[PDB]
Amino acid sequence: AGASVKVAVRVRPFNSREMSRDSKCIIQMSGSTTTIVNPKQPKETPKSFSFDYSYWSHTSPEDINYASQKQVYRDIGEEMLQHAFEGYNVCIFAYGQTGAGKSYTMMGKQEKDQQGIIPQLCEDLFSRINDTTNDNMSYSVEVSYMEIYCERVRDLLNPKNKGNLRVREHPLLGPYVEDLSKLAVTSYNDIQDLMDSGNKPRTVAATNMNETSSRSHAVFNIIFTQKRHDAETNITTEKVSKISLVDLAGSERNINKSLTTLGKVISALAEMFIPYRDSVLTWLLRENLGGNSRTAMVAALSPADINYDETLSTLRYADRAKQIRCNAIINEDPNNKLIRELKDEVTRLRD
Ligand SMILES: Nc1ncnc2c1ncn2[C@@H]1O[C@H](COP(=O)(O)OP(=O)(O)O)[C@@H](O)[C@H]1O
Ligand SMILES: [Mg+2]
Repeated sequence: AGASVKVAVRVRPFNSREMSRDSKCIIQMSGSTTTIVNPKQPKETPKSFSFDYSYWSHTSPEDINYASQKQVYRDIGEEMLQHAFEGYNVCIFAYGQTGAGKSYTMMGKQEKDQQGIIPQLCEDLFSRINDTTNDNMSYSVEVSYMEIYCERVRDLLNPKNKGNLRVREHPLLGPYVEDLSKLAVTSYNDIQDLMDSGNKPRTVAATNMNETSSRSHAVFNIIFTQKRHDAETNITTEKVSKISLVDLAGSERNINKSLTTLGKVISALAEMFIPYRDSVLTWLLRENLGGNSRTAMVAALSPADINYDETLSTLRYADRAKQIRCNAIINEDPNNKLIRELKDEVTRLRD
């Protein structure tokens, strides 16, 4: 019995498509509880689901029960960031139907407080670092941003590179992306400009009217290194935590082989031969799924009757995701133990 995957769901206002079809609301929330009415058989018992958070954002932020970008960051964003500081690897991944709110949640709009989890976590990470007053604490921050489209990886921080970059198994340390930019960053503004250009490099699709393809997964990785200098011994100990921030492809379903595999993975872990390597995504995230990571899912939900089956499917995946156990441990520099002895050895040797 370790820790389980945190699972939040979030329902947005009607979008243009839903208003055009005079869509009604079939989603209701109450504390941590989400209820969905079948608008096709309005005579069926509604189905209810209980999560770590049921966020009601169906209205406007002028309203009091509207779950804001700040609230959702502060509930799971901060929690995972604090765990990164404790020396744990963390993952949040946005799951749901095209249009349901995944990229609003993870990225936001950046116009006014519309900033999503990723930009907030980068403001908070850098904000905490520069508030440090222990001089024996110094810090390193390395970012990777990639797209998986149709099982082929691209580098969003290095667009000129057209590499279909190869997903390799390290024979000892597990999977990595060969020759993927790892860029040292020392300012929030600096990391802003990179996930800015990163986003602009995403595969665009005439099908989404030349908006970002709904079939592309966006993985934003920070390698966070904490350096503690000891004067007495002049050893520096390092904490290394990897933060994985994920904006999945559209859940509705060769080139979806990534997303269908995620399902089968989530489902295997829930009832507990795991097909981590049947797809690039489940492979690269083998560890964040049932391994050495603290992981949260934020499922986006359409409020609209027209999306009932997709929106029901998201809820049943969310609810299965709630039964996954993570075996996360603290990044432990063996040198802390070393420092404990050799310092004590010197002081008792001054009786
Ligand atoms: N909680 C929310 N508050 C306001 N607008 C939202 C919310 N969630 C989604 N939207 C809007 O819904 C639309 C869908 O974009 P998005 O949901 O990010 O796509 P996807 O779900 O495919 O990632 C956008 O216009 C976005 O601004
Ligand atoms: Mg999106």
